[PDB]
Amino acid sequence: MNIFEMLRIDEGLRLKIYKDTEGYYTIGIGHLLTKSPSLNAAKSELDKAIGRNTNGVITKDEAEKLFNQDVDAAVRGILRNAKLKPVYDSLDAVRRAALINMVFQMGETGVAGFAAALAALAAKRWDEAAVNLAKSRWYNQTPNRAKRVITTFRTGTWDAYK
Ligand SMILES: [Cl-]
Ligand SMILES: [Cl-]
Repeated sequence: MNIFEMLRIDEGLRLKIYKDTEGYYTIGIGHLLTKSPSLNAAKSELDKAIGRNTNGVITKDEAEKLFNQDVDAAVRGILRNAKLKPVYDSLDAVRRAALINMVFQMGETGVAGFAAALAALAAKRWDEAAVNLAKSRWYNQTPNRAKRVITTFRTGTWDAYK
């Protein structure tokens, strides 16, 4: 298992514009296009991102390229955030993947906000981090995905994904 496989499972793959759990236009493997409620706006963003006139449909290769870029960016955002970086550096490989998953999903500003869970994670108090993590809108809104990530932090293994 790895970060790409992990996200592909949490996000799925859709080759045609769709609305994510929040009602926003997305495409591919969770690539958010826009928060605007307008499909044209979404399409326009999609075109700009792909580099061609898409008509709201992309290919698999295209979806995968957006994904790599997105994973790369989530990694780079973590490394550049004063709050996330030292946590990530302190973690083992599996757990770093769990962190990248969260950032991919919520953006780094959103994750940097879990002051308490981040401190617990850095101190290696897995169960305390897990309980805190669960007290969040994130967990209440997308509970199955949240539980998968929280378990990964708690255990340090890929069990929730096998
Ligand atoms: Cl883009
Ligand atoms: Cl969910």
